[PDB]
Amino acid sequence: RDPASDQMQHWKEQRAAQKADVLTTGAGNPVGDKLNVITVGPRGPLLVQDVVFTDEMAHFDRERIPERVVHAKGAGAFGYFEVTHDITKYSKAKVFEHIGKKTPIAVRFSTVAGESGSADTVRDPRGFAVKFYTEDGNWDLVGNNTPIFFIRDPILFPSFIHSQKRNPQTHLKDPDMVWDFWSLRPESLHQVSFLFSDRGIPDGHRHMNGYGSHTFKLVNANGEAVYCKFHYKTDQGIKNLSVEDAARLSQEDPDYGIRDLFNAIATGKYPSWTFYIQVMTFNQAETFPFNPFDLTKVWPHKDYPLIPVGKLVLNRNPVNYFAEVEQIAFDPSNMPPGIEASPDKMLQGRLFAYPDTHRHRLGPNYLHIPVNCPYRARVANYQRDGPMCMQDNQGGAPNYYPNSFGAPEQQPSALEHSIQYSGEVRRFNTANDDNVTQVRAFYVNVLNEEQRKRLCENIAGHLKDAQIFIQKKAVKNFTEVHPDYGSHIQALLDKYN
Amino acid sequence: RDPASDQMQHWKEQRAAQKADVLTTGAGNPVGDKLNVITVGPRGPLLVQDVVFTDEMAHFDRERIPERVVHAKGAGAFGYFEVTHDITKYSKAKVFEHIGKKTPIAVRFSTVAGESGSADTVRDPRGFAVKFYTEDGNWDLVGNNTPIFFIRDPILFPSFIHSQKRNPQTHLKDPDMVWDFWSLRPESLHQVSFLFSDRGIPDGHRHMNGYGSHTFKLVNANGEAVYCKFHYKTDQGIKNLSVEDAARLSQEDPDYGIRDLFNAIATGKYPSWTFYIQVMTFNQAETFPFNPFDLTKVWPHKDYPLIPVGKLVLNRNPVNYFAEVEQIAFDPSNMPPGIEASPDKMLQGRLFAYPDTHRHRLGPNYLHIPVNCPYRARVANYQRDGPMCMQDNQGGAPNYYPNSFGAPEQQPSALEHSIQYSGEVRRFNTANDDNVTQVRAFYVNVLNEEQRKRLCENIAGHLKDAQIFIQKKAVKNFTEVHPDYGSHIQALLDKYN
Amino acid sequence: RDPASDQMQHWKEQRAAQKADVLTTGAGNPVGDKLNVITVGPRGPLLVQDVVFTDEMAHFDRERIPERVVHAKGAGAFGYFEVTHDITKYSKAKVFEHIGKKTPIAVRFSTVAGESGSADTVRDPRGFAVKFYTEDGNWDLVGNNTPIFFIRDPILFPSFIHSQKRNPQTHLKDPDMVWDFWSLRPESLHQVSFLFSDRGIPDGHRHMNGYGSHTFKLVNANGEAVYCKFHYKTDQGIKNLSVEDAARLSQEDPDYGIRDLFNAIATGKYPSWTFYIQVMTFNQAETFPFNPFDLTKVWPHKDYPLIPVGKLVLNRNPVNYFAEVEQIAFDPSNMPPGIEASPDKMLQGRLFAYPDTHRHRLGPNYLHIPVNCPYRARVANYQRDGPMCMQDNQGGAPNYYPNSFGAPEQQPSALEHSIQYSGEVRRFNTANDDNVTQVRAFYVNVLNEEQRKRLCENIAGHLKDAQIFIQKKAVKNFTEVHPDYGSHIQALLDKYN
Amino acid sequence: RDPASDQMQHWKEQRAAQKADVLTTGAGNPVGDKLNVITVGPRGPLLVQDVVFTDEMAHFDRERIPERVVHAKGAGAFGYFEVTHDITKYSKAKVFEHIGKKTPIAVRFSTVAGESGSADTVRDPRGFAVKFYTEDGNWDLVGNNTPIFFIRDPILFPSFIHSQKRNPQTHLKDPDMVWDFWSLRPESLHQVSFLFSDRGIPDGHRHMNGYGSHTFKLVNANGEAVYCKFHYKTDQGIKNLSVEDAARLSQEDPDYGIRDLFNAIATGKYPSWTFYIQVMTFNQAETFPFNPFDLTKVWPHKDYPLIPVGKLVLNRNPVNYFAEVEQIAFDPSNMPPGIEASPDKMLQGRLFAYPDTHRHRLGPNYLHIPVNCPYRARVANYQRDGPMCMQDNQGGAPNYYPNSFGAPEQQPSALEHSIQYSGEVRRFNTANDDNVTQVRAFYVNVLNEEQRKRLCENIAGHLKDAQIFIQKKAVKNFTEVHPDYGSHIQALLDKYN
Ligand code: HEM
Ligand SMILES: [C-]#N
Ligand SMILES: [C-]#N
Ligand SMILES: [C-]#N
Ligand SMILES: [C-]#N
Repeated sequence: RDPASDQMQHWKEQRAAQKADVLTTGAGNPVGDKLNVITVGPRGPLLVQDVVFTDEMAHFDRERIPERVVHAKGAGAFGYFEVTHDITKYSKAKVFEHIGKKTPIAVRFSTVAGESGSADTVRDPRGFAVKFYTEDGNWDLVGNNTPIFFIRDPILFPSFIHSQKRNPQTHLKDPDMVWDFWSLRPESLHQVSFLFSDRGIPDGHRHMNGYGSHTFKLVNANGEAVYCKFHYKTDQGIKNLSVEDAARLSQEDPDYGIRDLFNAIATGKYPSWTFYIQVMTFNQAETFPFNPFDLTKVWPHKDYPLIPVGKLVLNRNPVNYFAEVEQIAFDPSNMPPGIEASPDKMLQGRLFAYPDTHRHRLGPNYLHIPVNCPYRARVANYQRDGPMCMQDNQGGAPNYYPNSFGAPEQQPSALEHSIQYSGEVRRFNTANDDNVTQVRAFYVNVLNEEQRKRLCENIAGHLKDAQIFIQKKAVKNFTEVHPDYGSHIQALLDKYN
Repeated sequence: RDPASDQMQHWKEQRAAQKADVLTTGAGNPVGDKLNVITVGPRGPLLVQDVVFTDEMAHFDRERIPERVVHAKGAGAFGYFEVTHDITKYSKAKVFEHIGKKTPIAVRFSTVAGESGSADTVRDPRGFAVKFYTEDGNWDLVGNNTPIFFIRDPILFPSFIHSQKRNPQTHLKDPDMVWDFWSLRPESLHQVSFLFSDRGIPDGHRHMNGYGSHTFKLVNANGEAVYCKFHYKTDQGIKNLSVEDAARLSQEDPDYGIRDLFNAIATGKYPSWTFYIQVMTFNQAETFPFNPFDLTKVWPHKDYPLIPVGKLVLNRNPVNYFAEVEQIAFDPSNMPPGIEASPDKMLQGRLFAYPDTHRHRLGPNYLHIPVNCPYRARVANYQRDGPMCMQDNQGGAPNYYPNSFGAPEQQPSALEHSIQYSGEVRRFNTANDDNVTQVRAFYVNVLNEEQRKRLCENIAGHLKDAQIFIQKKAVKNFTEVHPDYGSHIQALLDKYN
Repeated sequence: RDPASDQMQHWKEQRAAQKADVLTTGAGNPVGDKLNVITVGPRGPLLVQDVVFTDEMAHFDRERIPERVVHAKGAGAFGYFEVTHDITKYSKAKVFEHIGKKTPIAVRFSTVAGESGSADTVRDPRGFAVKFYTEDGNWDLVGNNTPIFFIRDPILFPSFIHSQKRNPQTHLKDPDMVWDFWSLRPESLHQVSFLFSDRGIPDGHRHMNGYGSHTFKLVNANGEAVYCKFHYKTDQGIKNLSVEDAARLSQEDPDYGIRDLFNAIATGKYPSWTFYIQVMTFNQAETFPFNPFDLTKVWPHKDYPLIPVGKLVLNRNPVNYFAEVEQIAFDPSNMPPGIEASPDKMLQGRLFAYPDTHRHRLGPNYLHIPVNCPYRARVANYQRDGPMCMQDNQGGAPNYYPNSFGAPEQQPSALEHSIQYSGEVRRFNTANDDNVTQVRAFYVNVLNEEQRKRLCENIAGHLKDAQIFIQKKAVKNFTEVHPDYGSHIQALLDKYN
Repeated sequence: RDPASDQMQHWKEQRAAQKADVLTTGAGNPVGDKLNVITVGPRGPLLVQDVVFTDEMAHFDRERIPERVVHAKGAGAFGYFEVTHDITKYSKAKVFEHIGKKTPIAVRFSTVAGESGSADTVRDPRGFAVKFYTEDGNWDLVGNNTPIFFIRDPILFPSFIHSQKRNPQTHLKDPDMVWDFWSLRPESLHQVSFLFSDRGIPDGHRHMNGYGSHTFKLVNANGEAVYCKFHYKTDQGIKNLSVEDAARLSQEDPDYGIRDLFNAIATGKYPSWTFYIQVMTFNQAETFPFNPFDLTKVWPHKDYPLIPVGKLVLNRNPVNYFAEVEQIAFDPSNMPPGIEASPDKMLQGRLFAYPDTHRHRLGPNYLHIPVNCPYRARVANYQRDGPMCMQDNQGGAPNYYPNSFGAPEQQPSALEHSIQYSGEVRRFNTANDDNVTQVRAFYVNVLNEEQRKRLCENIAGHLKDAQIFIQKKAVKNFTEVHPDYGSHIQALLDKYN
């Protein structure tokens, strides 16, 4: 059958004509019989001296680690990134230093709300995280299949996520939670419109785009800086699943995305993406009609054309999912010299969040895990110990900086870019920033009559289950975007009710 | 709508005019604005001094804990156990001390192989664990919806579960794994047959029975003991779901069981099970045709009649699923005086696995979690400290035993019952015990022509995706149970191929 | 004997009449014999059935939790804080609202470098953390027995602590590490001088002062803010131990401080401190001869007189040390309305560090631990789940903000004080800020001749073990503080060598 | 000076020619300035953008792991084991296959009661754990500097340890707890006599002996078995410290043992031990005057002569203490083919506790830690996943046993030795086995008058602080050993009181 199915068969064949290895305990002690336990008499009790049993059972009892708080359901692959164009004028990052340069990458695709045993083919954003193992350390471009997001302030994220998951008492999905939050926070209108459009359910991972979403900052050798947006378009072309097909598949194969990806790579059909960037000078950001750092807004291509950079290619499957995919950790704060963060509140928050959640999910020394190790760089610092320290722990090197004993030294050229900001240090309300303009353009221009029909149907089909006062609020927001938008949805709601 | 859907609504209503509480941090400090972060200027960077943000974010980052290694997907409810008959001549356990006595209980139903985000209506045995909060500590009767199991030795459990879960490399369900194991371990025939019958997909948790499965031991007031089986028949009657219906619902409502149960209880339709026990004297155990402790065998009702004991009633929904259901922990080892283990190898292994995995999943002091607390009993011992020690840690009471300072004392009446055992201390092979006899009785008499047909197309439907050599090995086992069994399955496989 | 020694006797006596409790397992099951394990025959192997054994052993195996990264060895006590003067013109904090108002407090004293099994009477600063359980949440004033510190930038803290602890290879205290860091980092000159003076080794915890050290911000009801310093003078008078005595006691009774404190409280000698604050207006913060936020500087009493506020009284010993002292956690970030942080880089780093380390050392829900619970406030928010969720997890309350269902609301009045900061966002070097002026005043104006002699003797006695080149740089720094300071030390160094 | 002190200087010198390494974050990103944090202006608050700070600070915050519940304070070293004599007639273990065969070993010496920052030179037994990295996996001989122990049943261990540690309320050493336990459990007399003798405080780890203590079982190539005791005498000779000197050193240098070992190895003075065994046939096991599996009994050399086997040599110091020593784990259950446990109840309990405590202290995958990995063996089994899985996690190999795909197979020649038993599975009382005979031989025949005098002074010196009723009971037991033993002690107690 397919490569995925033949996993064990192929493993067996690669062993060809050779006796199996000796079965041992965790401590390497050979096992004489791992099929029966030690008892006193054929029908007597179990003995504690049956260490083979305890050793195995105890490990079995510890196999699970907390799933990701979000994006728990996913798939992974490996490959490389190749520079096809010269953008050193914008960024001095080693990853882009010269055309033709190849850097190893690790990627993980995923949904968002569903837990580990949920279906792939469901409406939801799609995680598209890329780990670049550069000479200047790891660069994690933790993106999604959408250029924007539901909210513009990180302090609402925990709440947004809660509204998207299970009811605290019933443990069931709750449309009142979903829509009460969205209707109360109309800034989500942009991404909500994108979510309920055709692209809400990509036909697998290979048929969707990737985006850094946030506005990032690039710094060149001269210490000059510009802002940018990262884009990685699918070379396999955009392709989506119909509501009917997605539902059928969620039932027939909940792991459609995993299977698809594995089999494609296994058969030589390596998926690739064309990497681009949008650039905006500091002067332009000052004149941009919206907040250039507002995650609910996009940079119009007409005004900010896509500048080609390279290719993203996935040509290697994982050998052990848990070890290579479940344990992989992407930190947006993982940016090498030449790439920095912008003042986007959402990104700013993610700077803290990811490393934090990883220390809990994987452990303090989660960077020691092979797949997370920045193996194309030499990690040298004054960090020591911590649980599960699986390396030399930097031997006997002086553990304090500064020191007169030859220990690692800071590298001045790697110093960050400095800007002067003005205004008081407080909480600035962004609830009232433009929440409808770009959405209108999306509804009218980016979509056609046919697409606007499905959009409204998808939305009404879910919103119909929220209480009436919530439907009204939601529709009020939609109407604000465009009369036809709100009225079409209400018309459908009317029939459901 | 249904009560489940109206969870938030009712909660709101249950707070009439009552003013909303003040939103505070974890440390209880009031929050002035939890809707915007602190930045330097309207479009400046995030500040560390915004502890409101990190306080909330850090917790969000740590919401997840490892799901159960098995039976991860489930539902929970509470109620009580009431004694209707007098079995004090068999067991002195306080929970049975007198007719009419009620003991608070906690229950959790679940599937087995699927992770946290999987569907309820899938072919899989069903967990049915009952926790009795007695005065002699908690009594955990961790049962299933079947009186038997797939294997008879605990050292094969980890391997079995592995074969039921995802392929190590692809992270996909693997039929070669499932059938290679079962075909290699024919003792599984009995429970496999039950699994692939109509009983494999119950119509929710209320329409299935519960069993302790294992043979346990009861001790009366005179010190005499007998072996027993626990049974709890559904008073709502046995009802199953068809393969089509189950498949449909798995997509329409992956949380069918949680919903059904919550709603039944929320509408006053409290589900109940009649509690029975089977009794086998030590003498009868000598003559029983098979190993009375072999978990793949049942005690024929004809020879061992069900003795009514009481009722299990579920009249209360959990208020917070995570705290009351996700965190609940059942240990088969939790048995009060009057109820003891039997030499069943599988039960013996479970005496270790449960609290062991619990110390990992929940933590060292998992018994401190409210839902796991033996609240109807006074916990007094010499155990101290441990992570997250939420209690007075037993104050300044002497922490060693024995002691001359009045600390807790062991009670002679709590001494366990002794059984004489003799023979060699070694691993006795049980792979060759009877694997077909009882199975044949089920295929031939418990099932009719119509059911046998479904059983075979259910098996063949899954087995067909396994390699031919595995198919043949499987059919041979079935042929040994009954020529018709094997030949009917082979016939369906042939057309599938 | 002393009350501490008679702990068990008094406990035994408090139960005079009373029959001893039943010894149970963790789940509350009575134990018949907890003095003998279950074996097959008198000289047979141990059986897994012995859950009594396993249950207890498993908990003993998990008694230990990581000690504090710094300040590991300590002592705790409880009492109250009583307002004696009116400072509402400076702060609106409820803890200060009315003269005579009492607020329960928890306190923990400690050394810094030594691990849990180290001696109390050693040269090292002393921790003096105070937890105020207020109606506006807990307020943690995590101070030391000194008004200043060794460094003025938090990013150097880990290295500093490293240099103060064990050598990474030898696990031995390393004077080369100690002095290389200090000589390379002359900001330490001020605190080093305090450290090696007579107050380096207080005669117990009751004879030392307490300081908030950092500059903090106070806000009154009108929104006006001022900077401040917190001081808590010992009412028992300052009393130190001679180098000779401290050494003898470190051997005779490593737990001198714990014992002293316990007996003092046990015998009615309740220690108290007089609470004061120094105030500096934003206007005065401009003219100050030094950086008012530099932790290596103090505010001269002449220019900023101590203003009396209240009393700190300790009148209750811990009932269980582990539960109330080892598990206690103080977070400088725990500040209620009316009390805020200043731009002191050091304080700013601690804002993150404490809660971070607590989630590791204790666990994600450490605030659930009784002693850490802000029990005089109603914790109401949108944070849920996490390991060891010991409270009702806020039941079924809507878990997302904002919401239309009545869940907790933010109270605007608690908003923080906003200030306009000017300058570029970058790393500003502060290594060269005045490192001697105040140090010289201390040497010349605060101490007398015999005190200067001891200071030098103490410094030289420890410095003499560092390499000559380190001794030179160290002496060069002291000489810059005052020519007679450096020469005196050099003279002593000369003979020890 | 000494090698230990010159640790850093030597490290620097080794790096003679070489630019220092580039200072990086955990992710391997070069750091431009790790001496100043990012703030808004020279006197502004800290920014979240400073991931350099958070990265380092967060790891510092997690440096600590739980100390060993017992034997927390210790020292480690490495070397080898060389077989000098042929004992293959008794055991088939590969570690003994031929004369001259060397196996790498890892050793850790330690005290027992004291925590991490406690002193080395104090009365307490000494841990002498030896890890042998054999081809048949790791063999852990977790010994002590004594052939016997305080108790004979593992269920009293938690309590014993509790009495030896700190009072639960005061957190102080409690002689009432110490002696109440010992006086109530007279079986401790034998080891208490050893502990309070001159060997109670050995001069460093090199001048003490080591013993496996328990009775173990050896099996040869043709399944014949005999019982044995492991002995390893110091080739540096027995050397102890006087009470006065031990007290002084505990103040002058708490890390005395650590320093002694390091410098000794650093200067080429490699400490060695001569390894022997005592052999008792199954028939002699019947004739032995006492229970040969009683931990409080020794095998008289006259009847069971020491049989030379090999040498233990420590020639390598740790490079990183935390990594090689603090994280090292010894499990008595780690026994390769040829060496097995005996029915010694204490040993049977240790079979469980150790792997168990390690899963808590280090982590589920603690065997993956370099110093714990059985590197001279091919670990092949069916164990997968778990926190911090730092290897290939065995790749895509079939994860279930049995299978038809060439995965690891059990090896029939590695089956344990089977013995016949007969008796009730119950708790047999051993509290009344002989508790004085061998102790008398020690007091009378082994010690001379000086030593008995010192022994009594040592006991009384500590015992005098317990309550008289405890003193009397303790003396009664000593009197049961010998009239002179009790009278001499009583005479001293009279004086102290
Ligand atoms: C920027 C530098 C600092 C950092 C990063 C820092 C970090 C820490 C950490 C991580 C702990 C252990 C906390 C626990 O596990 O409970 C600790 C404890 C402590 N620190 Fe700091 N600290 C710093 C500066 C100071 C200063 C300047 C003071 C006093 C004003 C101070 C006083 C204390 C005290 C008293 C404790 C012990 C609390 C207890 O008894 O539980 N620290 N510190
Ligand atoms: C992130 N989701
Ligand atoms: C159990 N499963
Ligand atoms: C804090 N030290
Ligand atoms: C063992 N200690």
